Amino acid sequence: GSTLDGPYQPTTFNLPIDYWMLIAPTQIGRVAEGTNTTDRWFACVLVEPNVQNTQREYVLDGQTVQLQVSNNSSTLWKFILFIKLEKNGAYSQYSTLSTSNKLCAWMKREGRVYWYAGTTPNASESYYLTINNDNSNVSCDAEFYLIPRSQTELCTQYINNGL
Ligand SMILES: CC(=O)N[C@H]1[C@@H](O[C@H]2[C@@H](O)[C@@H](CO)O[C@H](O)[C@@H]2O[C@@H]2O[C@@H](C)[C@@H](O)[C@@H](O)[C@@H]2O)O[C@H](CO)[C@H](O)[C@@H]1O
Repeated sequence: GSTLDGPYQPTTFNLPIDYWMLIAPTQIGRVAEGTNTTDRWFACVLVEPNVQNTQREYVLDGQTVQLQVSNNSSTLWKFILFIKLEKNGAYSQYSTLSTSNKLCAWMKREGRVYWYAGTTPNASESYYLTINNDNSNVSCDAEFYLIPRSQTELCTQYINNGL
């Protein structure tokens, strides 16, 4: 089988730059979040297949918020990437990953957070947000793995085909 660095237990830590954090939730709902503490608070949530347009509650940056979500796929899971731009602001939707594999991944590099988006088996690191803070903490509700940038091809393989 594939050999990855992990699984690590859910935690909050200063994710080092140039590593994919491949997150592997077992449950729907909040999966992970992070912030530069100044102008980006980002979060991903997992939605099961066959979910009509609805409002669900998530606890993001410690606060209970209602967010509009949907997943019209009969078979694919969906990660949704939400971001708020100021401490007291509301989250907007920026990207999604529709997947048969239930894995998502992000990396801190070049002052950005890169994120795998699209639909498996053709998801790719096509989305990013700007954080300009290499010491931005991430918190995770799921087990996760770390993959060096030199193995981006493997991260892409895992996102799209599973471990
Ligand atoms: C939420 C956030 O932090 N956005 C950054 C980010 O914005 C980029 C980025 O999301 C890429 C990902 O593929 O898509 C765009 O390029 C986006 O830029 C924004 O949209 C485009 C079309 C332009 O109008 C651009 O001016 C705009 O910023 O990176 C940029 C810098 O490259 C900003 O830092 C955003 O705030």
